[PDB]
Amino acid sequence: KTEEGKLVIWINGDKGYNGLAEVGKKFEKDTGIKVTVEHPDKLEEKFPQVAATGDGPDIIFWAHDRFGGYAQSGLLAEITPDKAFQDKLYPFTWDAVRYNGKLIAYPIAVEALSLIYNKDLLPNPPKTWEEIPALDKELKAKGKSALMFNLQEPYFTWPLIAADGGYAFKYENGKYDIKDVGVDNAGAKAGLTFLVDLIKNKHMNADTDYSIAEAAFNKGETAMTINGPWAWSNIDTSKVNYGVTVLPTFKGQPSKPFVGVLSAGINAASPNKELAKEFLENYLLTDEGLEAVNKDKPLGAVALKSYEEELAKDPRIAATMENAQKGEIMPNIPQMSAFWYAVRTAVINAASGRQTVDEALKDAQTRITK
Repeated sequence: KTEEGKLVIWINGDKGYNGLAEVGKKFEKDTGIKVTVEHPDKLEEKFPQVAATGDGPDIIFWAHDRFGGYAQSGLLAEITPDKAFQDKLYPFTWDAVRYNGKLIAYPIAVEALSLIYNKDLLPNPPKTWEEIPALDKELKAKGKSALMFNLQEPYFTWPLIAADGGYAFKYENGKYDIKDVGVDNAGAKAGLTFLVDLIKNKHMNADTDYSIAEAAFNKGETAMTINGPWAWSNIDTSKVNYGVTVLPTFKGQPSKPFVGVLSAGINAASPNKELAKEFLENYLLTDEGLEAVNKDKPLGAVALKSYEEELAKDPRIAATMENAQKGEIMPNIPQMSAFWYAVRTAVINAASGRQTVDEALKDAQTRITK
């Protein structure tokens, strides 16, 4: 047999020392556990680098996107096939970090987006953004707008442009692969087109940055935004009284949200599965593990179906999962850089009138895929 008396856990959430340390203590008091939790910046690069020299006892917790990649070439130990293990979780939060009858980790955070309504000093529309011209027109009359938010990001802005019908990659049983890229479709155009309409007459310019746009809502002269447990985890002074709703409609379709799985997997190759497999299985599946973290946790996030229910208590998660599953999960290849650069260029290509967006970006597909 192989028994030890140490437990290392890597997490980049900034918390969970009381519960993680308190639990392992319990394992120690019975006969063999000492758990440590580190929260560095290179955690991801460090982990695979340390993993390779001589780390051993020590797990890693971070988004699935790079864990996907690292999983392929980086340093994740693609767990083996089980029955009740995968059969005991739910289809959405576990499907985010799931491969063709495979999976290299457990998720613990759902990134998504919901509609928030301003009450006290902000009257919102019933179902269409189309009201902006009208409702914003009224705001203009004084000095404000109905809706304020970012001004150049994918994930969220991407989702809208996705409304009509431009998906990222083509997911087909196997994988998007590469030769099927349908982002730059009539819907991406049509979608960004309606966006261009907004900026075309009211917004006019489009240099409001994340930090600057942040300042805009900071003063609070807008009566509506679309956000969720992903871009704004630590909500700012945005009127205590606010509603929490599902995203709105657009050209007969819902915006495509980017899917986020914050998950801690067991190494690349196989790190003492006996100790980690039992505790994780016997504690994480307890209100002590799952809920001790949760308390440490902030608000939006995840950690196993049962705890999904307890955690679900908050209106955030329910919406967070609803969108997380009905959207696009970041691929699993290094080519993603080709798009971010192409779409950001193309986007800027459409906003200044010097264009060649369809082509620059379309051809981009040709390049990124060929």
